[PDB]
Amino acid sequence: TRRRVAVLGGNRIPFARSDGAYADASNQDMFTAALSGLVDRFGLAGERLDMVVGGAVLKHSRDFNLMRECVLGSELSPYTPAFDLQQACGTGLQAAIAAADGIAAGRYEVAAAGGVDTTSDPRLKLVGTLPASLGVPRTGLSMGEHAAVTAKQMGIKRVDQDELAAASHRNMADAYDRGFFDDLVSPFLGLYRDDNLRPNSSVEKLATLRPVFGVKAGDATMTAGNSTPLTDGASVALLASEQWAEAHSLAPLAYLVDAETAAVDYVNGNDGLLMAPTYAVPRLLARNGLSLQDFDFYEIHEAFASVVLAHLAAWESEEYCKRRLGLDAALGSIDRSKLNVNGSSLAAGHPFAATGGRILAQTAKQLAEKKAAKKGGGPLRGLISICAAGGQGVAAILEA
Amino acid sequence: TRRRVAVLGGNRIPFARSDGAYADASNQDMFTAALSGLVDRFGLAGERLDMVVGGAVLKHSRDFNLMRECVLGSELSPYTPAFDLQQACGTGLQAAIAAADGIAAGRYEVAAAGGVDTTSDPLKLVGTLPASLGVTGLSMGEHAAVTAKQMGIKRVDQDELAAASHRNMADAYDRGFFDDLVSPFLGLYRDDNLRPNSSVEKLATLRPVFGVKAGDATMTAGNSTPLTDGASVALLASEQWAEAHSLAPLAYLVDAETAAVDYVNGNDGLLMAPTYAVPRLLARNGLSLQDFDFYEIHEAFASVVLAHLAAWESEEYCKRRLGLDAALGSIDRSKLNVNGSSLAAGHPFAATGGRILAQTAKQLAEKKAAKKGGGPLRGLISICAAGGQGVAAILEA
Amino acid sequence: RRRVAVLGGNRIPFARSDGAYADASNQDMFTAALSGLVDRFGLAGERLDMVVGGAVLKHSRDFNLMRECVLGSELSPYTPAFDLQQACGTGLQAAIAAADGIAAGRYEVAAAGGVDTTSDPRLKLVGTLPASLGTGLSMGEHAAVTAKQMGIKRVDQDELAAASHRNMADAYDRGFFDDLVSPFLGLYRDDNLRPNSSVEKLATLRPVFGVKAGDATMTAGNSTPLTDGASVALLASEQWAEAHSLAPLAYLVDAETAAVDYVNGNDGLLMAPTYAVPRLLARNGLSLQDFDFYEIHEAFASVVLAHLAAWESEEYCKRRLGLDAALGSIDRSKLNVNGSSLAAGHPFAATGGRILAQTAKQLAEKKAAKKGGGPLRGLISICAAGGQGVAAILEA
Amino acid sequence: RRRVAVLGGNRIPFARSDGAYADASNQDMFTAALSGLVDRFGLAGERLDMVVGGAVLKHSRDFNLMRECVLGSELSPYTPAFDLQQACGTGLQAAIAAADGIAAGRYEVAAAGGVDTTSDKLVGTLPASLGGLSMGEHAAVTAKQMGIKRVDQDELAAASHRNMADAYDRGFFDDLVSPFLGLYRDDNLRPNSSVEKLATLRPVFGVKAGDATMTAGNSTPLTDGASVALLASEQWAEAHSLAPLAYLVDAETAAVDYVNGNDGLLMAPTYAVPRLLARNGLSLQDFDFYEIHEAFASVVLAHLAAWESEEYCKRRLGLDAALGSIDRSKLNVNGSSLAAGHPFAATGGRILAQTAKQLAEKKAAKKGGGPLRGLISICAAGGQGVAAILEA
Repeated sequence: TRRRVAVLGGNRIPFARSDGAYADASNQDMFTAALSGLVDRFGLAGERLDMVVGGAVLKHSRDFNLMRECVLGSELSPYTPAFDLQQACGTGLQAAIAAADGIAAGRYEVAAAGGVDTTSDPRLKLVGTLPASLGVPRTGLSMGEHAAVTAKQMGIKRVDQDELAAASHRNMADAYDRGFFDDLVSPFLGLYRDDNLRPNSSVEKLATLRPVFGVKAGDATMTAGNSTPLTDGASVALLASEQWAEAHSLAPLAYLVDAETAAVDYVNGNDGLLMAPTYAVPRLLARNGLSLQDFDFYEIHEAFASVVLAHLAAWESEEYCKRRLGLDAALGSIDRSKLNVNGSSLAAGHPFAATGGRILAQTAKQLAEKKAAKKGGGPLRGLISICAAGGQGVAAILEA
Repeated sequence: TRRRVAVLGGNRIPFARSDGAYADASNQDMFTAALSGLVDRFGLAGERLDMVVGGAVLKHSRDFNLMRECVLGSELSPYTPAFDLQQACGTGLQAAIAAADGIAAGRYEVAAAGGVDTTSDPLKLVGTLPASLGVTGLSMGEHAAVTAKQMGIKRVDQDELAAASHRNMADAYDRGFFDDLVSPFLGLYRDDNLRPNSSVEKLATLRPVFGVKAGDATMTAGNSTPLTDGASVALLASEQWAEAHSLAPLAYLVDAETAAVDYVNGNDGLLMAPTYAVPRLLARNGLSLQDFDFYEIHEAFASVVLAHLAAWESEEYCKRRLGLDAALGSIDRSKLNVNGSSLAAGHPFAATGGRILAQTAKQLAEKKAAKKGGGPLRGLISICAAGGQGVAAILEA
Repeated sequence: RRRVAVLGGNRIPFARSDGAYADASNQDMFTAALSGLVDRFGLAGERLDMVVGGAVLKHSRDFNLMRECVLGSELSPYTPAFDLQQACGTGLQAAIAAADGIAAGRYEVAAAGGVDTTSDPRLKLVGTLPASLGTGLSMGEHAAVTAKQMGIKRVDQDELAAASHRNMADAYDRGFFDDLVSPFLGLYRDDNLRPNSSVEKLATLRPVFGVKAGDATMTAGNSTPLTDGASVALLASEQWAEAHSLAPLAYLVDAETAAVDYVNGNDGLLMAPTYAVPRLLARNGLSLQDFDFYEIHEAFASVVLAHLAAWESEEYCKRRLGLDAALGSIDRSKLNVNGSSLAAGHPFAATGGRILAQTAKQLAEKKAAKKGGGPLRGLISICAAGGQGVAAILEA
Repeated sequence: RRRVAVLGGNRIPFARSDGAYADASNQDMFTAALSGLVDRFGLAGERLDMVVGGAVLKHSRDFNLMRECVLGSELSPYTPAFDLQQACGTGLQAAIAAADGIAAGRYEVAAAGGVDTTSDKLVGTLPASLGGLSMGEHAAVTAKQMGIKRVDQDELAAASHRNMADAYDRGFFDDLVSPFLGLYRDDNLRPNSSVEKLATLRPVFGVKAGDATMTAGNSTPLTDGASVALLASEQWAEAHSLAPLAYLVDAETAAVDYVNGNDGLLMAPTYAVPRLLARNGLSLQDFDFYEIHEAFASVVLAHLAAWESEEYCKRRLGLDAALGSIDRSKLNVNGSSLAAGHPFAATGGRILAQTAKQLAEKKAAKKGGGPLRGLISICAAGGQGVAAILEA
């Protein structure tokens, strides 16, 4: 039968804005730093991991067997195998799914899963400006303007966009000030904090930025304050079977239980480019017999503030869930207080392949922090969903 | 509960020597060809697969989300998601076990898994490329030559295995073995590199190309795979989805295992990670080497497959390196690569895995048909891979 | 083809590096050792037919080391000299040079040996240096690779190291070295010597080589530290020996030099001596179990044990050596009975001269004890950087 | 004791220093020479039993030069190698080392030579041990002490130059030299060489003491060169279908007391040649070729005078009668270091290979009953010298 899969935490360098710090940092540099941080934090040195899986999205020609060559440049046992994997922004979480798959089938006892990306190697400096399929798609329309179309279609007010962005910044700043990421971040090139972080941000400071996506379509509400910037980063997370975790005297923070992956028909124009998770989450919850509100933590990747709010409005609109999903009902709304509680992409940034890893580690820790600091009866749950270029999306749910 | 993963077959395009046919074929071209061939063969047009898995190893700067782009270019519904994967030579089989894993978890009902590699405009052998397929300080061929000389495998055995691969895939082509496994491309209908007009005597003429200065070389252009362009893919499904679409499983992917080795400084040979992986796999499933009807070992070189076999035969290797008490033994060589493999067809890095999965699967089912007498039947795939890695899998019929 | 006579040799004690001798020049130490040899054998004012040897870490300044040393010594300035380098084998190769010279009849007497300072050239071990002293892997990582693949164990390494230490201490307390050493800068025995050494203390040190790979078994207790030293041996025709009335300890019958394919891993860096020795034994018609003294230089405990394992398994002796069966294992009792480089240290060029003179006497003193017995023989084997190896046989 | 057969050798064309070979590492040039040798004799992938030689002005991190070379060569990596230095005697000494090896049956075949770069300007300007009288002042002492005339030195210098040109046109060096950085013949050679053209320039050594005879054109120039010679047992040579050109039969090495000043610096050959002769039962005249290394035509003319001198073979050598003169017809018949140059470690292999081939030439031409012999004599700094005998 399928074993339980345990997230024992992770590690990641801070995310730098592109063409700044980590401007000379190769993919391999940043990821091998990240992996070294993981091995130090959990003392894996000289031990054999059953699998390291990850990759880069904008990988270069010097990136064949990137994961394998990183572990060979690492302190892990050289008998540790590895392979690469890229699903755009969902690369991180999907690598996590791969590692969990191997653990549950019983082929792995322990494994690392993550990603790394540098958009610094390549004038707004924003993710929206790139092709829709991150192919440096074939619609004569950048990721940003696809999302602008969906924002207008769904009527996401600018105030809520700016408010979500500022909330992300302020909550991640609080998390830093409280040391939430001390056991989750290792410095790199003299950077100890997420470069793009700006803790003195508010809806007033954001309101004064000109929209720069969906402009001539009228009623543009997307700007550099509510849309992620081009950022370098690396991240990884460690997973293992329960027996491995006890044998090494490390306790699970949470368990990855299930996931779902979904595509959309975006070249045809029927579905929003970054609207795939809206299809993934519902059949995920159904397969595990859960509602959209039976969760303690909603970690929704914020590739654009508007995309997050559009996912939620889609899930609140009877019509959308009737026609686009064939649900006979609206999944309902969520308690926004349990949404990205400690900040996210608008604060940290979006190094495509790393973000997944980041989210996973965070989600796990948060779940554990709640089951331990306070206690009672009941299982605790988190739901991650990540929108991804090429009209794809990945969702997972974790228990504690 | 882990469900049964079923292999329904696959489709590949023929493999051409590099800088010949397919020279101007992009990775997207050849893979979307193989995919549409699969679509035709199983009538999956307009259907939604739960996942397409695969990748290309020596990708250009344009192959971002290659699988997804081929999907959107294919005839499958664009609600079919895909992701890229690359593990050098084992890319195909890694794609396969990833899709299979999704089926076992109950996340997929059907998936397509394979790979593709163009190598035109990257002598003309796989051995001449770096050990990491990118740049230790030693070509893959010379690494395998070191292992060859250490184990002392004979030149005649390599030549024999190579020529037999050629003739056996020729026979397979004389019958219709490949008519439901291949799909034409750019004017080719059978594997280019095939040569049925090749003997042990003609091979013995060739001057060694690898491990020569060291002395006592045995590796020539006739027992080392040539570079080839190719693409291939296999279809996998839950039993429920398979019968619901009225296609019978040809075999079931029961388990697999993956391994790497400390090759870079010489503790292990660069292409010996299958040596470690096969024993753990056999143990976990309570089988011993001789407990199968089909053996399919990638022939990246004739010597390396012979080395896998002597390794599992010498108790020094099995005790001092694998840690096992007794040597795993030798094989019935009649049941190895029965219809040939890489040494005749060619070696497009990410395509080989797909081919072998499909081929070995249908050989299983065909025997199950002929041998009506009760009894479970199995096959073992073992793929060595650049970067000092290796994949192995078991299939049941 | 006349016979060769080792008439003994002199040597200064070997100091750990950057300590005693830390301001001693290669010429300083070798001319010291040479002076001691002169005195012990009364060659003052004599002319030797040749002085050969050198340093493998030579400073640029040094050019004709042996020649300027014989010019700064108390021997006739007519004594000719030339340098010679073969890493660790430098000394024994200098010995075969002088031997060849007299056996050819060109020489009548000759001195041969080596000097090496490792001061102001990482716990101060030889293993941490480049494999050619210039794959980029260090000596120790190479030896650890072959050690792990050979399956040698740390307990045996530790026992061998402790045994070298204790046996050399015991040799000292019996005055064995009294006619082989010569004070230098206030030192009378080898700094690195530790008579208070045993497995128990030697099993607590943390492996320092090949530990990432896993199953490491190479501590700083079972590898030689970098040491500064000098040594020389004296050789001559029988006629010269009696002409000056010196008894010979042993005779040098034959030798064999071998290299290996190590750059890409076909052979372990320090496995050359196991190619050399079987050829030597064959040319002379002996088996491995036909000597009373085995003098294997101990670069690392592993490297020594690897040779014995290599000859012990036919699976090695035909896939690599090319022989029908294994040469066999050996009576450990006769292996480096007075200890070797694991205790004394390793000045690359001085090991050869040391082991030579030492071996010669061990043989002679034994044949001096027993009587009515036939010929007794010792075998020397020395691994060397750049994947080479020198072996010799002596008789008494 | 077996026979020692010389199978020929290959060498670099000796460039003048700080010139053509100004970016040529010691390893660069010697690997060129060794690859040339293997090319010539098809030793590609064979395992020689020893490669011995070295550089005299050893540069930093030149540990295991010969071994590092064979590794960067096309021979079997199983060929061992060890370095060797004796200043100007290096090349020969390496040859005798390999010869001793196979004579004692330790090897079956071996290569032996030397490389030297002095680029990173005559050779008399260097210290007596290459590490206060300069080699050339030290030699001018013995020149004026031996009354060596200026016309004789200039004459034999130009004779060497012209005879090496004649050997070149006659194709002698085609299977003895191999190109490097686009050079095909020894840079320093100038074939239009007159006794008068050298009488024109000024002496540079012994000026103060007066009546200085040594001249700048008479002195050797600093040159960069590498060379190697192949040797083997008769069995190996036949087994590979190679023919011995000559046999190295015996050798002898000597040093002298030069620091005080009793003996001259480069006069140790005078002591070695007689003993060698005596050991084998020969006289100074029983040779068909005399190859004496030409560092200072002053020195080598002094040598001949010395050997015929007034029982100086009795006062400083301790023999009844003098050794005598020899036919100048057979001295450096194709030229020597006075014309090619002098990379210290390289000149030994050059002289050896040359002498072997010269003997083979004369043996093939004259086919009647007879033994043919050649005598090599090389002076070396640090007050040393090497002599050898070659048979055909």
